Amino acid sequence: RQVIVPVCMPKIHYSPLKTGLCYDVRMRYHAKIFTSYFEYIDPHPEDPRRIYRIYKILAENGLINDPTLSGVDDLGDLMLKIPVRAATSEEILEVHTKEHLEFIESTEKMSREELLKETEKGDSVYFNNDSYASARLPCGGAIEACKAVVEGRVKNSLAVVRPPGHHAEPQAAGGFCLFSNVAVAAKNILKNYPESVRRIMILDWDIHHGNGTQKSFYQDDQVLYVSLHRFEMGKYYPGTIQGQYDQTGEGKGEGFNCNITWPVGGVGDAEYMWAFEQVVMPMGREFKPDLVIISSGFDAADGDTIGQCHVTPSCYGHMTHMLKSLARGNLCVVLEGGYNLDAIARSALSVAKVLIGEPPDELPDPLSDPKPEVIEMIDKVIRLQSKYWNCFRRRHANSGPINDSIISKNFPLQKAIRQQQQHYLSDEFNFVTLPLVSMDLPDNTVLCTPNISESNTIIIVVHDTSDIWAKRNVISGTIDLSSSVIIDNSLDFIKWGLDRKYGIIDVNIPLTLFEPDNYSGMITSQEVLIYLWDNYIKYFPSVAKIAFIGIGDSYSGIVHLLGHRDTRAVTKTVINFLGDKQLKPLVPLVDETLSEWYFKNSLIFSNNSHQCWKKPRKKFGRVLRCDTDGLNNIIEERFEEATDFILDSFE
Amino acid sequence: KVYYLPVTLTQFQKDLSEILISLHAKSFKASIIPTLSQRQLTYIFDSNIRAIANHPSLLVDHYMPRQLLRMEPTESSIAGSHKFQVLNQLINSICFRDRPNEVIKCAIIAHSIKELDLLEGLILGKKFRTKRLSGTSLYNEKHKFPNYTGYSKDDYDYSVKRNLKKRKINTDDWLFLATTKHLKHDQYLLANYDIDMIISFDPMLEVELPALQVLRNNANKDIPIIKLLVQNSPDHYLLDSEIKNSQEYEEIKSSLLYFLQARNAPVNNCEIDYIKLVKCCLEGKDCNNILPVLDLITSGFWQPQLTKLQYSSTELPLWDGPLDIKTYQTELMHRAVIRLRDIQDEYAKGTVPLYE
Amino acid sequence: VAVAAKNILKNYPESVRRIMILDWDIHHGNGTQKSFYQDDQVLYVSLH
Amino acid sequence: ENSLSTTSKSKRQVIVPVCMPKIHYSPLKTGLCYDVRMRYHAKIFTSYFEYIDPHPEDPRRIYRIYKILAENGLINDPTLSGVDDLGDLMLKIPVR
Amino acid sequence: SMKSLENEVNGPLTKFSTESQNDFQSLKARNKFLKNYITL
Ligand SMILES: [Zn+2]
Ligand SMILES: [Zn+2]
Repeated sequence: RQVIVPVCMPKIHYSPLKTGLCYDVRMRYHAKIFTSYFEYIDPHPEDPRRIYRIYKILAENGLINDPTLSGVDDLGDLMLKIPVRAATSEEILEVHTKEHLEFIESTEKMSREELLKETEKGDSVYFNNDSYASARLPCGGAIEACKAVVEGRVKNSLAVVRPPGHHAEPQAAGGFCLFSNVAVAAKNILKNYPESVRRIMILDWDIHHGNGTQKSFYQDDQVLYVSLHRFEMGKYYPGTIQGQYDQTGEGKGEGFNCNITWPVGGVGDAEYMWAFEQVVMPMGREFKPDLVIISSGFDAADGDTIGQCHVTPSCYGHMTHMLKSLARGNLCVVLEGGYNLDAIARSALSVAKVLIGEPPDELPDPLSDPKPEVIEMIDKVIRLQSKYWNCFRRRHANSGPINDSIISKNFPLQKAIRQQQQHYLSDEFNFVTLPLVSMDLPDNTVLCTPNISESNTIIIVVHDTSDIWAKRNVISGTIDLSSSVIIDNSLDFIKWGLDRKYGIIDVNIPLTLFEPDNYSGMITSQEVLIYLWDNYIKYFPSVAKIAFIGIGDSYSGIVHLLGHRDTRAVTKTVINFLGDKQLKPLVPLVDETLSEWYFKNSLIFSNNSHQCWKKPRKKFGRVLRCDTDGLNNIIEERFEEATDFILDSFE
Repeated sequence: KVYYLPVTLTQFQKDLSEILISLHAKSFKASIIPTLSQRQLTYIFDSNIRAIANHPSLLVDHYMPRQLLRMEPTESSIAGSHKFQVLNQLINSICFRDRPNEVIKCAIIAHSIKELDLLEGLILGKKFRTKRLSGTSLYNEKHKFPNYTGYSKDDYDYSVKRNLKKRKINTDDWLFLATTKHLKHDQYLLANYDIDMIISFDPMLEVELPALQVLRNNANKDIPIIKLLVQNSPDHYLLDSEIKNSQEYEEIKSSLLYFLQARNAPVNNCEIDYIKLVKCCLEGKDCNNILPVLDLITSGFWQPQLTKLQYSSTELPLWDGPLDIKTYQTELMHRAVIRLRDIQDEYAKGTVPLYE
Repeated sequence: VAVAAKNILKNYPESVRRIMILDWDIHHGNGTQKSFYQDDQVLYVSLH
Repeated sequence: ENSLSTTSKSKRQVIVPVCMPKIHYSPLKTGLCYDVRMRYHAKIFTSYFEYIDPHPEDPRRIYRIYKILAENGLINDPTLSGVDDLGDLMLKIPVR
Repeated sequence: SMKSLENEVNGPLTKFSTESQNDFQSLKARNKFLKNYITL
């Protein structure tokens, strides 16, 4: 009976409101002028058709209550209409100069052919007679949506808006933009609300560089400018040094600019997930913005012919969710790019559903294992930003030139490994160190199975010194040496062959220290190969079915032994685990049918990210492209196919 | 080897059963002591009691629309019959039994096409290879019963051997569905699939059949049969008459009379194990898990009575006059309507006790 | 939770097959772990 | 204001008919399991009157959690009773 | 009792019409239900 708590209204602020929407049929008349028949077979870089295609896709899912796709005010229950009005010249002059406003003013009163020269002249832009009012509406719509969000009229806004604004520079336009839409709205809100809107965090995922938006706030600390794109400086538009990742601000805006450059195209979901997991969230929480502005561009979607990427619309919702978690709930979305209307339609659909409140779905591929170039690219970005921000120091061992004379005093470590190696080999497998007299080499250069002069099948396994995995400490800089292992790679084969009663021969060739490519190793390899073949192999009475095994380099020795001798009668298979190295072309001198026997009896495994395939000759001899990287990975992977090819080649 | 599992009905099965006793008890009394005829009356009475015993949502004179069959939870199906719960129980008993290596096959024999549609509607998402041996299957799956160019001018193509170690095999226990109608019209449909045990969902399969004796003789052991045994029913008198040691119409009348006289069965048996019993059936042994009830001993039962609810006040007219199929359906219809009004409005006021 | 989880996995073999159990309870989830320590369809995590 | 001014005085045709929204989350409410009868399990105080320091695993816990919810309008049950007419955001589930 | 009765009378029902989606009650929550089937 006792009324303990009288009933009260629920006390929440996010989602009793609706999602802001800005849409006009008045921004579809800024169009190009017909020049040549080639325009009929090109993707039409910035076309007015982008608006109504997406707007059609919306009403098909019941989120918008409009059965005939026309501008109304009763937008349903999940979204709220935000009216647009032509922005006065003052808001535009907040970023731009006075001559660019008069440029667009004069543009309004041009004839046809002068507009044609204007389209032809611009840095990838096009003008039109209806390009003044249709350029004033974007900036105004952006300011209205951002006011609606900041003053809490809507929980969040989304604005389908054209022409773009992320390439327009304060001086003049260039890059299919007329007025810089992001910068105008950001400066007008920081001027209109410098008590609530005090720190803004702008993010760019459009695949070009937001050069104008960069310059607008390159000396601003209230505006954290973040841009991700492909750089490819020589060719890829804009091709400016402002797109390079070292543009980290200047003056008071130092550390408050960030360019993220993709070394190559073709990225997917895992890259974006990995990156957004690592970098944007610490500097975002440390920067603590009062508003996060989003400069959306769907010119890199799956099904786009200009971006050539494979990003799915689920990752878009994930990143939308992350940015919604970043800020206090205030969020604004302006659209900049896009070329393939169906990809931009499905992506905008996913983003709008997440903006109404739906959770992001699970990604179609959680396992792609991102390309190596982007990794060290982000490492260099982390170096700069660790120098600038604190959330990257002490956690990545950054904390914000060895010698050249102590090189005479160095620890050898080839012979130590090979000696330890020799030790644990002889103590379990009783390998015979075979002596190469009249050649100055380490005693443990080669080790063979005992009674080698009677075994028919002799497997000759050549390889360099082994690989080392070491643990680097993360607390401070350098690597921990006592916590390292030797990655013995050629061990599975030695055991395998001893399980099948074969002549097994170990061959180590050390590495030329402080040397890019082990050329002297290749020379010494040809010497050991030729010498061993002449002085020892031809004097063993019982011998048949020789198979070679090459790891990484040293295959020049085998190539030289094949080209400069005739030894294919007793050997029946060559196999090299190239990995990543350059190709050893066979130079046949005895005869040419040896080269075809070579190409035929061969299996070579080279990496996915190798120099090729981005088609080899038969002088390389039936190479194959792996799916994984690393010598250890591909050897443990294809250890069975290799023994299969060997056993299939023999009886 | 034949075996029997004593099964009873549920609440609403007894409600609709008493609805049937109201609509037919005067007429069946007249039978013992072109609208329709007393032959058709007694046959419809018999068949409808058997149908109410097998998921009473089949009592409608309409096929299930075949999209709703696979658009429903398993509970809503087994809420109808008590037989379905015991059935699904033994299903989960055998698929979650301890399994050396056995890919054991069973055949389930339904009575008509409606029941078998419900059967494929129940075990579709389960861990079996289910094959309906009669036409118009409900989502027929294709489970089949048991019995590198990278270069040019060269030719190795070891992809074949490579592919042998990548692609996998299914292991679901086989389960076959059909009706005894087709098993009488045709034969040897079970002779091919050598099964270890037969669960006859209908308890009147008349076991010594040519298609079944060919399998019995083919087998080295004795093939165990399971007849789902209703405690008292228009089949259970004849089953009583069999397990020990025209004319079809009189047998139907006599067993329906034994059921109506025996619908007030005070004793029921329980404590049926399932994993032990399915093991008993698997190794083909007669273990005592089956219960030896075998019968119940025989005016006073022509009066129907529904379940008396709190503040309910529902009664039946008992239709003491002629009957025609249209009048039958409208009578049964509005009787189920007032039964539903009674169950809804009855329940809709009991909240406030618990509230206070 | 052991009773509950075993009911979900045994009684729903058509829509749910892998679950994750989290224990941010600062005492370690002793009894819960042993019931699914040999079990692979369930990934148990305990913060403690 | 503008002269772009797309004028079309005609009854235009329905293109997308109204459809009920295809969302799987929140036309529903949130499940809630509260039962007063899990508050039996109490210690039998045997040493002395330890009533300053009773058992930490306590029946009293459930009530305070349930209480704080109705202080924010989430539960419109005034006496803090687990009854049906809780509210609109959540939905009580019976406990057997 | 009430839900068993109501569920029975609600669907494909008896021969007369005297009395006779969102939210997905008819086991149509699309999280690994149709794709759980074999579908050859
Ligand atoms: Zn651009
Ligand atoms: Zn604890």
